Amino acid sequence: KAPSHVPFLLIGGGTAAFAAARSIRARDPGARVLIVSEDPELPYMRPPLSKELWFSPNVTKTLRFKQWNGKERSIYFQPPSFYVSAQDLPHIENGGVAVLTGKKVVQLDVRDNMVKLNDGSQITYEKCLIATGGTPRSLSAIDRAGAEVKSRTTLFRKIGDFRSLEKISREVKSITIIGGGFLGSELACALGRKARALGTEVIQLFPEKGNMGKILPEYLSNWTMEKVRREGVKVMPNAIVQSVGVSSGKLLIKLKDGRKVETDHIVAAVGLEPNVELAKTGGLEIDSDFGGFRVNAELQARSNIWVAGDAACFYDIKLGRRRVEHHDHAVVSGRLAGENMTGAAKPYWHQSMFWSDLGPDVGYEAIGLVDSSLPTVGVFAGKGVIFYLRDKVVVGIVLWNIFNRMPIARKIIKDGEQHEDLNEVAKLFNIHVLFQ
Ligand SMILES: Cc1cc2nc3c(=O)[nH]c(=O)nc-3n(C[C@H](O)[C@H](O)[C@H](O)COP(=O)(O)OP(=O)(O)OC[C@H]3O[C@@H](n4cnc5c(N)ncnc54)[C@H](O)[C@@H]3O)c2cc1C
Ligand SMILES: COc1cccc2c(N)ccnc12
Repeated sequence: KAPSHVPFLLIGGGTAAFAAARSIRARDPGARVLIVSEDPELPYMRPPLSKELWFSPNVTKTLRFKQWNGKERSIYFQPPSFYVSAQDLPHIENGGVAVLTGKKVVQLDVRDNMVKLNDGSQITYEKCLIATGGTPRSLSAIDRAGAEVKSRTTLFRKIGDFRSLEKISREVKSITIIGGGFLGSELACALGRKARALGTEVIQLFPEKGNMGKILPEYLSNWTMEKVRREGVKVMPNAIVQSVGVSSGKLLIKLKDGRKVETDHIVAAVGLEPNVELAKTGGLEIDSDFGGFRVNAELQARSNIWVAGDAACFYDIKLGRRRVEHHDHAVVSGRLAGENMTGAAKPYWHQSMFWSDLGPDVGYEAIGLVDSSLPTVGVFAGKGVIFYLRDKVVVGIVLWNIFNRMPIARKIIKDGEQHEDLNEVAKLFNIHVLFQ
């Protein structure tokens, strides 16, 4: 099935690989691009899996969702009509994009520009993109809890996880979310709405003092926690899981502070591990500080190999070495890698943006280096802007309920100016003052 040689080989069938395939086709008319994806599904966007897909009857089957504005769209980047078969890819006139699903690259030979698949098939390439993303992390407490507890714990990542958890939300009475990040908070709000109509229970616990405590300042993290609680969620901050067992058929969670939580199903949203397995056979460098494949500003690792997406630890000429795990970063970095695979030699320059929605009432947008450990200055009026500072310069911005102004935030971080009064900068976001 898989051809023996392909000009462009994209490893992984996710957001970064699809953006690169589109970029290659637009930069090199007639290009022949092969995507090798271990998932049986075609490339699809994941943000809807924890948001729009939950705010709707046949969605689990159609996988179509209504944006907050109303326009309906599919979760897949393109219908199967957009793609060509891997068998006909070398022969179709003016080429195309093919996806080899259900196949995993298990070995990478950088010297001979060759990969070996899980079925023994070997494919030679001229240009290669590694876009393997990552796999959800699991807490050690669940790992030493036995098959019973582990069979009742969901690692939310793929379309299959959305379907399995959606079915469980209609069968069990209590679901517990372990994780205070954006994923855990969005799932809490989503399951919260589901539970308000079915009269069930949703619990979210995490070690921080409030939701997204590692991202937003304390005063805003606490505000967000109250918003999640008002969505029908029992939020337990300052909770460190000590052990997990079964008691009376239900899962029993023991916290390091003595508290106990009884539930029927657990959803662990506790971060991501970059998929760097191919670094061994390929002799590729892994970044010790951020994880992932270490690449340069052009996202290049070796002469004919690039890395994009969650798995790429790259050099930001403006902000320093980073590894970003955002949907728009996978699109931007994937688009950039695609251009550099066709001879662009362009560095990461256009800063990708981040967003999060906790329902159609609360909305976040972020750009740059956003970390609660950095010094912050917030200007609010409901809504506001939070500046993240380093060396008296704005390196990150979080827009709270402020939309259609990301270009202004991007320009601020690019100019790298030392602003005397951040209140005047807040006026740029139509805001007319806290610190941490
Ligand atoms: C539920 C959910 C909600 C999200 N919501 C948001 C949001 O609201 N805003 C936001 O900014 N970001 C969000 N994100 C993050 C965003 O989806 C990720 O940053 C993005 O999907 C990363 O794209 P990627 O191509 O780097 O990796 P992935 O999307 O993980 O794609 C990698 C693909 O490659 C496959 N693969 C891995 N190794 C191999 C191999 N050796 N051979 C073949 N195939 C392989 C993997 O199975 C996977 O199919 C969300 C993520 C999830 C899971
Ligand atoms: C770090 O980026 C992410 C990774 C995984 C999930 C999400 C999510 N649900 C919302 C926003 N960002 C996410």
